[PDB]
Amino acid sequence: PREPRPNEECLQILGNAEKGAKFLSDAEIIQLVNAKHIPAYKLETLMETHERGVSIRRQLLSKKLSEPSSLQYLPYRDYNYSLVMGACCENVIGYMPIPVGVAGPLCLDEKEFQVPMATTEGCLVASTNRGCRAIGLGGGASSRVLADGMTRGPVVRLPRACDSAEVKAWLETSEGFAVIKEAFDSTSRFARLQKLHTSIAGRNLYIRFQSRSGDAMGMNMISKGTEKALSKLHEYFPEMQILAVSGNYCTDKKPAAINWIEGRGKSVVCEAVIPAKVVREVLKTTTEAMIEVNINKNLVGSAMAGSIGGYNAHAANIVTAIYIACGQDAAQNVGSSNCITLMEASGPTNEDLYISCTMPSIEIGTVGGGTNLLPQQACLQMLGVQGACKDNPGENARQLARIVCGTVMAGELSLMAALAAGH
Amino acid sequence: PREPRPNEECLQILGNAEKGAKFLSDAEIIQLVNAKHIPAYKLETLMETHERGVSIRRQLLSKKLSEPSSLQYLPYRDYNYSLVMGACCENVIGYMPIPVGVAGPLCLDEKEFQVPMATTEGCLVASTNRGCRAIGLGGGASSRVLADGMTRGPVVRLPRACDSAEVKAWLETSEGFAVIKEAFDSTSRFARLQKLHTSIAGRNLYIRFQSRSGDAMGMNMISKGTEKALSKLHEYFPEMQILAVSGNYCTDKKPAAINWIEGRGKSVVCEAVIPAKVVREVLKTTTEAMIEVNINKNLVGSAMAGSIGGYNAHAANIVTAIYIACGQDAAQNVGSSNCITLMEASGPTNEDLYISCTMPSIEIGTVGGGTNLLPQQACLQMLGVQGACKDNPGENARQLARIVCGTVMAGELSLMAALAAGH
Amino acid sequence: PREPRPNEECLQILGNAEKGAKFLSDAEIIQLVNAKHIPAYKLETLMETHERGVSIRRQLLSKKLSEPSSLQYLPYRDYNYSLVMGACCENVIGYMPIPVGVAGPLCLDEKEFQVPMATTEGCLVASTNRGCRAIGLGGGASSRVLADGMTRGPVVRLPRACDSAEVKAWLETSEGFAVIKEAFDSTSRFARLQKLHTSIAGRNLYIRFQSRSGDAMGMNMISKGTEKALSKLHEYFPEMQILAVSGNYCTDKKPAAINWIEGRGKSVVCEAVIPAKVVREVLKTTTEAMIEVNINKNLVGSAMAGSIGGYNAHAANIVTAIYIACGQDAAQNVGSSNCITLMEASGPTNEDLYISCTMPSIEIGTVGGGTNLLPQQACLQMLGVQGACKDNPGENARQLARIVCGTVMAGELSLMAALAAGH
Amino acid sequence: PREPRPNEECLQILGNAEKGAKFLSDAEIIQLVNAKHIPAYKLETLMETHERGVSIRRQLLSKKLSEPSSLQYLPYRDYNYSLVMGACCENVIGYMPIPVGVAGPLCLDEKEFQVPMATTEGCLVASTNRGCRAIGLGGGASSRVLADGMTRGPVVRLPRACDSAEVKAWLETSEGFAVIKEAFDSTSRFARLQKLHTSIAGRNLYIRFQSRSGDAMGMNMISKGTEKALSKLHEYFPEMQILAVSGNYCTDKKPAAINWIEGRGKSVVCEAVIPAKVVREVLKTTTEAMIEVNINKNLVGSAMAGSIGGYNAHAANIVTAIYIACGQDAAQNVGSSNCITLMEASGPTNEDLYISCTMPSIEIGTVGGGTNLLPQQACLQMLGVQGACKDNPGENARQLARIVCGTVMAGELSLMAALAAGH
Ligand SMILES: CC(C)c1c(C(=O)Nc2ccccc2)c(-c2ccccc2)c(-c2ccc(F)cc2)n1CC[C@@H](O)C[C@@H](O)CC(=O)O
Ligand SMILES: CC(C)c1c(C(=O)Nc2ccccc2)c(-c2ccccc2)c(-c2ccc(F)cc2)n1CC[C@@H](O)C[C@@H](O)CC(=O)O
Ligand SMILES: CC(C)c1c(C(=O)Nc2ccccc2)c(-c2ccccc2)c(-c2ccc(F)cc2)n1CC[C@@H](O)C[C@@H](O)CC(=O)O
Ligand SMILES: CC(C)c1c(C(=O)Nc2ccccc2)c(-c2ccccc2)c(-c2ccc(F)cc2)n1CC[C@@H](O)C[C@@H](O)CC(=O)O
Repeated sequence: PREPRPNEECLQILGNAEKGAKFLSDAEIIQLVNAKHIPAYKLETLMETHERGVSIRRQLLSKKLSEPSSLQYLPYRDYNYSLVMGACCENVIGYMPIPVGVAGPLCLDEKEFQVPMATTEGCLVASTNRGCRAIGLGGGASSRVLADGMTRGPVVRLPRACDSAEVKAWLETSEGFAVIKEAFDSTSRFARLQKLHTSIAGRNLYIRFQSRSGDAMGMNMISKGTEKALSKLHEYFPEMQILAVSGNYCTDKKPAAINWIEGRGKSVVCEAVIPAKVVREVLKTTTEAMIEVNINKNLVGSAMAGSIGGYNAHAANIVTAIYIACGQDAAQNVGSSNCITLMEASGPTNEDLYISCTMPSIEIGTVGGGTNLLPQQACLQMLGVQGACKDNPGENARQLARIVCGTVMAGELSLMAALAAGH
Repeated sequence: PREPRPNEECLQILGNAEKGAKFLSDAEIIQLVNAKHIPAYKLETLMETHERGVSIRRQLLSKKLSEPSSLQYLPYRDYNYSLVMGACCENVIGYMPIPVGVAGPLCLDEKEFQVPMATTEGCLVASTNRGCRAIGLGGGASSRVLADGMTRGPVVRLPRACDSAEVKAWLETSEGFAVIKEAFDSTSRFARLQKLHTSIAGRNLYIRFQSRSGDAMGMNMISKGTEKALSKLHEYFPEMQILAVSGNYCTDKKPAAINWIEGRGKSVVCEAVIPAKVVREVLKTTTEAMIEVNINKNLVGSAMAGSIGGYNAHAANIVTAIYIACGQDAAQNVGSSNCITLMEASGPTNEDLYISCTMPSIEIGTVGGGTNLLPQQACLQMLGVQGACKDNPGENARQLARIVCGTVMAGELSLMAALAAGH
Repeated sequence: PREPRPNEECLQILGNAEKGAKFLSDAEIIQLVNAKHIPAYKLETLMETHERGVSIRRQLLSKKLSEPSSLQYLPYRDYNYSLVMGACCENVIGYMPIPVGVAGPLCLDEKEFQVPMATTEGCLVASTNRGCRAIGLGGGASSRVLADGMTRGPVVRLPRACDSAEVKAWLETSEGFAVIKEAFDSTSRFARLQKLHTSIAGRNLYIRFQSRSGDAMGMNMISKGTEKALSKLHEYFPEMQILAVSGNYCTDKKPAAINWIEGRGKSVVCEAVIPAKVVREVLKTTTEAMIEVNINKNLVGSAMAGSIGGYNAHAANIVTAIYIACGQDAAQNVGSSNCITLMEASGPTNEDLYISCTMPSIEIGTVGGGTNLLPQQACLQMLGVQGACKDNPGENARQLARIVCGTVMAGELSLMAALAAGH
Repeated sequence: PREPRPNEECLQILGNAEKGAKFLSDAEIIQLVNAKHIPAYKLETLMETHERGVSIRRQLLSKKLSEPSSLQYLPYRDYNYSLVMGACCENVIGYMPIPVGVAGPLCLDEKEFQVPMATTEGCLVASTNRGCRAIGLGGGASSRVLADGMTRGPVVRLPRACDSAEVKAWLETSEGFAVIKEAFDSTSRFARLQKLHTSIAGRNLYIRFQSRSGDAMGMNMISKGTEKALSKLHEYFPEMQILAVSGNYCTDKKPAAINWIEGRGKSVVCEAVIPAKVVREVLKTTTEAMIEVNINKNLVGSAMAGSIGGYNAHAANIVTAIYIACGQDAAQNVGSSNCITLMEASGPTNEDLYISCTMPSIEIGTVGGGTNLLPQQACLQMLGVQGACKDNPGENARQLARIVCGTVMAGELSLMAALAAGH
């Protein structure tokens, strides 16, 4: 065996360029960390490899648990931590595997997709698959991006509500907007300020900056632009106080009517027509029953529950699964699952099922954040939308938004059919 | 090398008890699947091991992709698929690793927790950690479960709105409620029907069944009980038509005022007091600035955005990270992140920061679904709440809800301090 | 002519029992008021008649206007001010005439009503009349009161959120509720506390007391009961601070999801079936067009606008007109107009139009407040619901609520037909 | 006495130019109406005077009532019906007197107003008066109009959601908007189309036209412009179906988040600062208590109730009273009472009370509708805003909106002080 060497030593070895770590033992590193000679947060750099750093962190953590063996089945080895450090997570102690299933082919805008879904919910993928099959037999779905821009809603404060009114008026003129647009756009090549939306509350002024952001989701870029624009605004109104760069007016990761009404990120609509025969044989129901259930659940039931933007069956399921599979920020599902599902009779006999899904606030990107990790990049690649689209910036993010809407629609179709048919 | 054998053969080998798979090659299985002799969804059972089944599925999928090499960095090997089959996912082609960091210790109700957070969002864990530290220096946090029961909101339809009124009246009497409660409770040992909430819309009657469910999240159990109760109800009103077992009146996985006002799952409140000195040194701000930002962002900004239940900074971040780490259904964050954050001055000098978070609709469990997988069980175990609590059923789920609320509060504290301090 | 006498005199005459007012002139009273010898608010008592007091007030006001002749066409004479003083208005300077039309007969629950509507909106009464005619030809409407109780939502505050939780738990037990119910019910013969609804936010506890109130609208009585109950509650928790007797949790005269979901005042549903032929000849449209418009305006359009409880065409018009005619508090229309209108196909051929209106928060009374004035009492009397119903307390208020719902439904029918038919 | 003459006769007299009505008796007219020889709706024209026509209508109505004497105290005589016929009401049977009190002087934007309030709610005027006094002692209030335009939200339908997207895109271009603006503006001199707001839901397109309308409230003018613009739009997309001229997307007379977020009619902010001493002596409270109550009632209590736009104490009371006094459409209070009230500490010592009211959707006019009647014109005249302002069109409506906001603020101040002080 062996025993730890004193603390005063073991820094000699740590320092030595040749005789570095890989000569110390785990217990020795533990001792050095417990003595404050190393900061634990740095263990992945000050250590021969990154995996060993997370190992050390795990051992330290285990010592403080009531059940020391808790981490046994949390996997941490043979994972590329270099892409996570300083980018994606801190105090890393391993990774959480989420099973990934595949729904498809989804026939959307004359193409076919195979949609990865990371879920632990049994039967979700199978239900989505049945919906995909129904749509495919129906002659495919169609989608359109209606609007596109990520937003940031800072709140600033003036000495008096009259001053706030003055600032609002100045922002509404062409000259003031031009100045703010120039300041905002100077911060990046994709920063192209669109029309501003202001709201006063007493001496608080809430300003909603909106802009396209290439293929990135846009939060960092929009925030940077917002900060620069607010500095410029401060130049004209030195009494202005920037209270918060986010005033919950964006609105980011909270339910808000503003996202529903004005949009946030990408606004999409998708539609399909399902023949009567296909509704009978694949969905095991009828068009009339589907419409009845749609009206009395997604419209009237949501209305009685007091829903804003929740006029759908389970869009959040599909959205969350895809988001986790493709490296999106999963909290954003809060806003991104806003959807209204409509079903009607169609065809020369009113026997076919027309269905449409409308999702005004799909917050999504294919560059930056979680999309920088290879496993998530794989799921993006199987869709054909990985990374930046050099020719037509933002095209990959738009395509991913369309696929999200189409998959949500297939899921709606399937779950609605199941509810209408009974058990 | 070798070449595939005919299709008529290769079923002989597949059938043979001794000379089964493990004698066929990958190309041979591919051929059999393409000929419809095997259903692909069954590949994980009709194959020597489960891993090989997912391998076959992956190869089939790769053939249909525009970039055949897309799956290269999607990991699938050395993962226990036995627990996922028939429970958690279908058409499995691997798993998605989510980095797991640790925030803590969180000092909550006189105990210390180490909270796992699965995220790809940089700096989230560090910010939560700073909040945890502030709370810890402040003398710890306190929490209470206020209400507990999962809900299912079926919609039924009567011939006339007068009939719907009759059914509603009958449900409101002690005898009718007793009959329905007996029918509902007969379906499981944890099914204990609480008071019903009805809403009429014309001839549609929406009924919200609520009940505790042990340590499970409860959806399956509540749905089963609801179905039995609806059959019983049909016995008294044979003209009733059960339109959908879910009428969006639960409300499950959609923003709804009903969850905010009546609660869903567990309702929790947490609070702490942060000394002025700690607010200065750890949070790098002052109590007055924190209160100003809290009022003008979480209350007024959310009000101007038209938020229902979104009166907080970023509760969805913390909720989503914990949910993914601990095997919860992540779509449920849609409802579970509803929170209101309040900050006030406190102490003999009004210099200390009182903070409270209130979350009325935390949907959460520690048994069933994603909590059946070992990696997620590890994260549950490091909290001390894994599985069913035999002595006091539901205690582990309640504890997990308390920890969720406390972590959300630490996150609020940190992010609010950052916004108040500026860059 | 004549000239004012000194100020020191003119109080002699004012004081004298025999030689009182009616001997002073208008200018003399004006002088006394301007000298502070009389308070203007008392002019209607310290004056030979009430009309003369309002006359004096009018002259005083006229002197301070930029156009002294402004009041010329504001009528004030031959009106009974005795019933308004100390009850209904202060600083009275006349009355505002609102034209009153009559819609009907409305065939409701096998009876016929003639509904007075006080409006200045052209064509409202005629449109309501056409709707009434359609309903009448359709075999009349049917209605039910589903729930009944006015509410008051005080807010109280505890030292800590844990204390608030304790109070909430205590209110939820049978013993605590019994004590509170006794205290509340002791304050009047109609005060019968129903189940309480609580909501915590940090250390704020919001309590919604609900109760029937006879035939009165109930606000005064409910408030009195609430105050008594809060005193009783304070006895058990001496640290409780009653922050406000109304915490906007009632919710009174503001849009709130709580009124929509839980009800406030009376909850009513009304329905009718309109034969296809009648829809063609009276409404000048078809059933299919009516349903299409109903779905895509009252459901989907309201959903896209982010409406809570506004799933109807113009219920506020009818509600406001009736309320003003019948002496109701017209501000209450804010909550009382919440309505959802549903239309469906019906009959053996799906050719007839089924319509239903559901209004969960009709706040209404037939005693107290504006219902104490004779002109408003006349409008109540032509409906047959004036004053208290001695046999069956609250029956007149319930009947008035039913009539309101039925008239709203007729208005919906007519306006929807007009919109569907085009110009 | 006398007896009715046959029916065949009595039309001779009715017809005769010289020997017309005024020779027939009331019973004779009754007989002619009952025989269908006269339509009752025309009684006010085919009769010597208008008053006599309403008299005849009253007698007819009385015959059909269960209590024939119901109309006795409903006044109808000595009222100018000429201005109501064909403009304001139909089937008129009299008028409803509403007592009118006066609150003021209100010191607003360096001027003084005397605000008429038509109410039957006891103590409302006195409370508003106390608020006015506090504001006056505080150095007056200040207000600003932030935005101004009435809206109409038609809904149109396309064959497919892709077609709806095409129409939306075309409306968003400068050329399409120019064409629509020209068509819309051609219909009146005040019709000046501002930027359009569209929302898709499947194949439904909801278009929100907004425009200033002079001093009129604007509904009729905006509707006319909308119809013309929709015809023009139909020229480019012949497959478009105009489903309804109002799709509840305006949104008119329903609670909707869209009015809160985008505004409707006039958006106003008012503010004042109340010295500490004045808060003590007039309001009988302290600044700290006022702020506490404001936060925990108007913000947190409204949030817990799930309010959109109802973050105030009782703005609907003031709004309704003024609207009824000044001839406004009182149903519009539903949208016009949306308000947020904010209170803060202010001054060199944080002892003074800053208060602000923000009302984004004040729907109001001073021409047309109820403002055409002399009694309502009197109330408009005492404010100085009656009729059209020839120099600066719309200035009178803007001034009236400012006064409404200021009066609401005084009412908030008073009621909040009363709640904070207790009984
Ligand atoms: C798998 C999933 C889509 C599903 C199905 C289904 O379609 N099965 C499927 C599987 C394989 C192939 C084909 C179909 C059934 C489902 C529904 C009806 C009949 C059978 C299954 C349900 C489900 C919905 C509500 C319940 F109460 C219980 C279960 N669920 C769960 C949905 C749930 O998470 C969200 C939802 O509850 C939100 C809401 O409605 O408020
Ligand atoms: C890491 C995270 C909590 C964070 C911090 C922070 O506290 N940094 C931190 C990291 C390590 C240690 C200590 C602190 C800052 C943050 C905030 C202000 C100053 C510095 C960092 C932000 C963030 C918030 C809004 C922005 F526009 C940009 C960034 N964010 C991102 C929050 C975002 O996801 C949700 C939020 O936007 C929702 C909303 O407010 O509407
Ligand atoms: C008289 C009233 C009911 C009416 C009619 C009608 O039915 N006319 C009637 C009169 C006499 C006999 C029979 C019928 C028409 C109406 C509607 C369509 C065609 C003809 C008249 C409208 C009206 C509605 C929206 C407009 F833009 C313009 C006018 N209005 C005004 C309604 C308005 O106040 C509220 C509403 O706008 C709320 C909303 O929809 O958002
Ligand atoms: C007269 C009115 C403004 C008033 C006062 C007041 O200020 N009195 C006044 C009169 C004369 C001079 C000075 C002051 C008191 C009032 C409040 C507290 C103490 C004394 C009176 C109340 C009132 C409010 C809620 C209650 F439960 C009961 C009464 N009310 C009735 C308000 C009510 O309609 C709307 C409100 O309830 C909406 C809400 O809060 O949800």
